[PDB]
Amino acid sequence: KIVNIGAVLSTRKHEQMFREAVNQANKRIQLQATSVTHKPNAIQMALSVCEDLISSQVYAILVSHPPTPNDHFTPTPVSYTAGFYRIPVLGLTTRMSIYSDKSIHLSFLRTVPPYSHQSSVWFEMMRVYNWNHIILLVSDDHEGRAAQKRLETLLEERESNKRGPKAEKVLQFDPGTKNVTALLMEARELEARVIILSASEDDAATVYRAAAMLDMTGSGYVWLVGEREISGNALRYAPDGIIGLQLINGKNESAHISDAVGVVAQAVHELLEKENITDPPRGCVGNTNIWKTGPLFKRVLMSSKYADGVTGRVEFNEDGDRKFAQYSIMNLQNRKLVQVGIYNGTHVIPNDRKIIWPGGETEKPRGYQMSTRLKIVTIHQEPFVYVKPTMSDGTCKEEFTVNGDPVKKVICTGPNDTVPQCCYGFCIDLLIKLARTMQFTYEVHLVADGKFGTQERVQNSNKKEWNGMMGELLSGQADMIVAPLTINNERAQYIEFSKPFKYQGLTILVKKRITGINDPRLRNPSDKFIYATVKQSSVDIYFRRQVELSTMYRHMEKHNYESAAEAIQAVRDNKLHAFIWDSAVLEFEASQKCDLVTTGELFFRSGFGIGMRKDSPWKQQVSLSILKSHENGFMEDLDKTWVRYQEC
Amino acid sequence: DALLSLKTGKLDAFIYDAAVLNYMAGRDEGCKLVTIGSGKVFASTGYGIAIQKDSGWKRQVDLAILQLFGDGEMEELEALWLTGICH
Amino acid sequence: YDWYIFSIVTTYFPGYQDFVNKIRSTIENSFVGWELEEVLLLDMSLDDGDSKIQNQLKKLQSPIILLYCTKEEATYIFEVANSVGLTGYGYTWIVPSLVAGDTDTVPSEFPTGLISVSYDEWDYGLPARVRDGIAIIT
Amino acid sequence: YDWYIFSIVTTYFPGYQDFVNKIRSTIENSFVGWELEEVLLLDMSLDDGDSKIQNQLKKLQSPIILLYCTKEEATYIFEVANSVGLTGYGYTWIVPSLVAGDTDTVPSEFPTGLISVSYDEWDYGLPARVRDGIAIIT
Repeated sequence: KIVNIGAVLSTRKHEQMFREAVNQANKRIQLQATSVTHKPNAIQMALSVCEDLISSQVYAILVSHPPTPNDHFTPTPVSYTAGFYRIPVLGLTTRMSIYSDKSIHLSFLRTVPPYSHQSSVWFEMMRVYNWNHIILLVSDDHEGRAAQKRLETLLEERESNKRGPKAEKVLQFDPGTKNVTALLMEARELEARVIILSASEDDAATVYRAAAMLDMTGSGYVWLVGEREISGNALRYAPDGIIGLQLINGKNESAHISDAVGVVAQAVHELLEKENITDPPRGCVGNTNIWKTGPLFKRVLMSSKYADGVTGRVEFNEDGDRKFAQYSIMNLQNRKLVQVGIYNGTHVIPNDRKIIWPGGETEKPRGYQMSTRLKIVTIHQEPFVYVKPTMSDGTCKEEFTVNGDPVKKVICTGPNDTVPQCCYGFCIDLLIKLARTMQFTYEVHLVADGKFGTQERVQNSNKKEWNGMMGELLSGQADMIVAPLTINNERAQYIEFSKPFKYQGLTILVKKRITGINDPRLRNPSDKFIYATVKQSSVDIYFRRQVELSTMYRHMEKHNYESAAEAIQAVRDNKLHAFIWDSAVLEFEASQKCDLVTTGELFFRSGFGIGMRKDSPWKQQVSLSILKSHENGFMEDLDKTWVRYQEC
Repeated sequence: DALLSLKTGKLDAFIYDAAVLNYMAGRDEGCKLVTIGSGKVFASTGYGIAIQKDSGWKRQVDLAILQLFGDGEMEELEALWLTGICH
Repeated sequence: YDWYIFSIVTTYFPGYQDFVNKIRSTIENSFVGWELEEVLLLDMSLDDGDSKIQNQLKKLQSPIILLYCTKEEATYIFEVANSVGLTGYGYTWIVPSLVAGDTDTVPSEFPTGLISVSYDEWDYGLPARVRDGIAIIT
Repeated sequence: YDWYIFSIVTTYFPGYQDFVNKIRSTIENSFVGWELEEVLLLDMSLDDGDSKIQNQLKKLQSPIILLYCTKEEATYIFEVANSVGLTGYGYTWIVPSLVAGDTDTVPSEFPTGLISVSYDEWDYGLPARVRDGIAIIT
């Protein structure tokens, strides 16, 4: 009818006052406490648990008895043994979720809640900051990686108005490295100033050090770091205007361990408040199995809550680790902490004085900033872009129009089979309409693939994804590129593309029957009838979705030409019946050279395109921009500029 | 009204949507009315049935378009409703 | 099983984000005709606010039932599913060996005719493959 | 309701062969686009050997639910159906005024938002239409 609990404390006062409050709340059907020290050897704490707790039939122990040299205090295998009896255990020794995970440690709690909600409190706290674009990286590790995971769960929480919990970029680092200078270059590649990371204080010293070297730690980058990164020796390397945080009243075993006594009492009377309330067997040796009621007692721990404790009102968590904590924010004042205050679940405490941003920034700056030059890549589209070899100095030959206007070819760089060049085409003219709307420069590259990209499963990994520069747009390699291509569900599957005002067409061109594809002459092409399209083309997907594609796609896969330019070759060569290509582009080619007679059929008529990946100002800018494009004569211009360029 | 007008020619010509000129194009009693030109593109654009502003169906309905082009029954009804009498 | 479309299930218990993770992962980049409806993850600790057993139950058109949970909880929602009866003949049951636990254990609350895989109790002997394992240590 | 396909329900209680009789009858010779899945008639006196609540429950793809039974038994299998949850939003509930009984009576075990028809409690007054009825006797 009395509680018997062995334990292991950090200091004598921990054990004595432990038994003291144990008496006090034991009155608040009686209970007492017994504790040990932190046993130096691993086996010392081990058999120590096998006796002082076990032989005591120990109720529970809230255990932090570190040197406070971090270390994620060893007694994980201890609470394990508590599982060997299914006896209760609650971690006092860690602010990491390492002490959380049940598959590792089932019975456990946190007087220092897992750092998960911490940076999440920095997430909703960024909603307070009202920041949007935010990028993140950290060193390779389970707690770190999965920490970023849970952060994404916070981001994933917003899944179900204007903008939102914008995730800028997710990077990662390895554990224990010196130079992030590559990832620093990624931060350069990061437009957003929001810097989300977590580490220890010394790796954080690498962060502010090499970051300042990259001028990342320089003013103009909003650094949200981890407490372990923030607190500690990093104070020497502390970034200017940076802030750091920790939960309210966490590090003091006085109020925190006192709270362990109080909630321990809520679970004592509560421990006496359930059916078949008792204590587990004592002897470790002599216990070969887990206590069934001891496990049921842990269910009571899942049922364990407290009205108000020594730290005040606190409940359990999903992990049962504390609850409703408050992380005290401290702004920098002359490289010294000026406390903003504690952000509870609902509550958040700003400072009295204005907090210091990393620089002299009064408010959170605007992170996302697009580049003036937006790199582009494509293959010459005879419909618009004709890329000629430039001058010996790379200059382009000044070329008047039929009207006489000295049209401007599009300077470019392209591969060896690397070389710069220029391109005469109406596409870059539409680009001049683009920068003409909102100024955007660009860097032109080439595209050697079978399309923009072709969703494709490679010879390895069987990974089906766009094969071509389209992945590089998914990769954003070229910042903003374009191709006069029709969109596909694959693009839909890939990313939102633009809507070109151009109206394209898709059919096969023949040299100059010849009915539609379904026509038996075409549907059953004879030996004399050979036809194909470019390998890995978009039409390759088109026919690649069809009932009869066996003959067409399959049988033509033999006849399939890799290069569409090569299809023009064998086409004018008339080495085959007809050539499947873009019927629009066919009209462009039939325009310049009528030696091929294109069909008159109508299939897959969409239009041109430009590089569009997820959120871009080109969303509405480019959308309504096109609305003007067709809405203005620039459309009719291209007609004149291109369609009217057809003599025959 | 303007259609039978132009049929008689009550005005020099009848302006209308190239779509109006499409359904109007194929179906005709006799052969008189013709497109502006052969029907060359005048204000190239396209139509669809939208929804509430920033509706959640946005990406979804987008996929519905991916089924439209990814259908080819567009060609079917493109006969069924949209086959013209002129041809 | 040659089921192109599919669906799965899980609890909030561990491996949850893992099983879904590598699950959708395997279901992601492949050129296979793999397809799946969805998977309902939840926690049966408290009651079910929606009695979502029925809610996700009707949501399952795939015969294959693949869930991730503890054998006991597996009996909780599995028997709860017998109450739903959504296991009705024509479905299919994929079970984790862990969720399965002991081969000798055969809780009737779980779905009859369930399927799984693990290290061989029959084919793989402990002393034999263990001895070969010591040889591997060598 | 403009539901071309449909389905119904009944107990072994009276009107059973009648409601199905004139039911399939109206569903029979007409040129209307009327269509229906089926109707499960049974007796809830003893237990349900198959717990057929689920069995016929999944068998119902039509939103409209039309059953014939006593209001109390209607609560037995209606609440049993809440347990099945097959009433889940998107269905439809057609109820007999007799199965409905008292307008003032509103058993929650029955399906919410159920529909029916009868002689008018609001529009048709007993003394008025009754007086006119005496005039008809005249």
